[PDB]
Amino acid sequence: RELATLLHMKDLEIQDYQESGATLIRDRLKTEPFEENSFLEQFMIEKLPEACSIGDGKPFVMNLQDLYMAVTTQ
Amino acid sequence: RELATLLHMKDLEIQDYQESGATLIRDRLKTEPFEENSFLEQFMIEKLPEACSIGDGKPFVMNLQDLYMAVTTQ
Amino acid sequence: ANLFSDVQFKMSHKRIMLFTNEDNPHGNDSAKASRARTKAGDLRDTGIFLDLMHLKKPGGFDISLFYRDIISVHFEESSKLEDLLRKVRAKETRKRALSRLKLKLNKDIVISVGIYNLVQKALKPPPIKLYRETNEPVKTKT
Repeated sequence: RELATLLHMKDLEIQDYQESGATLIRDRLKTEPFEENSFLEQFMIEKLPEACSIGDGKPFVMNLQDLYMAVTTQ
Repeated sequence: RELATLLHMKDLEIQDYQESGATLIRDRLKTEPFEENSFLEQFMIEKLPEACSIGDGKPFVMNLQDLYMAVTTQ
Repeated sequence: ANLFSDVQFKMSHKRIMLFTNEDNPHGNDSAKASRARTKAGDLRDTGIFLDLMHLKKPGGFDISLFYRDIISVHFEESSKLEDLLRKVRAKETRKRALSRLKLKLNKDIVISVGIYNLVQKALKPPPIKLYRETNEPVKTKT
């Protein structure tokens, strides 16, 4: 949620440029405006299967231990 | 992760706007360039005491039951 | 860019070949690199293409580092430079109409046909007669 509100702050900033001049130079830096629902949808379709795969418990011990210890502390 | 990288790409777009686009804004929407390390340290220092709160299970059953369902299916 | 601008004959295609492997031209002065994108984008819009073949480097063999926005996955050597050693002696002529003739179905219906050539049996280029010491042209006068 917080990263999303940040991306909407950024969308506000970018639209501020877009309302008055500010043409893009690098023709490959375009970003579509951020709206959660559609990306949650594409997350569901394209990458939710690979993501939510339980596997052998490796990704959990790999990446989440920081948050694990943090949540245990809190 | 993906939302952080979207944050970085929108950082790249805003940079394309200021450093080479030769344009400015109203200065009321300027957002800090995104880095996930700080973002995480601040989330876990400030928001985390309430971000991981178990509570009555009320917020759980409201906020994510959709994702719950989806990952059960997957 | 100035070099292309200088010469007077009209140019059909305009290509620039870099030869470098410092895949980041400078990670030290960002202003130089910003001006680099600007000028390169200009050249892309003045009618000039640009191209690098990643020759060879210990590590540092990537194109997304500052060049994904310049040229038109990756490795330490370019296949694109190997063919530039294929060392051929062909010769070519462009879309050269041998003769345009008006195909007429009858005495009234006429259509415009370009008789073109697709095989020609190239001969050796015709030799030129030169003076014995002075190597000058001799301007035959039969």
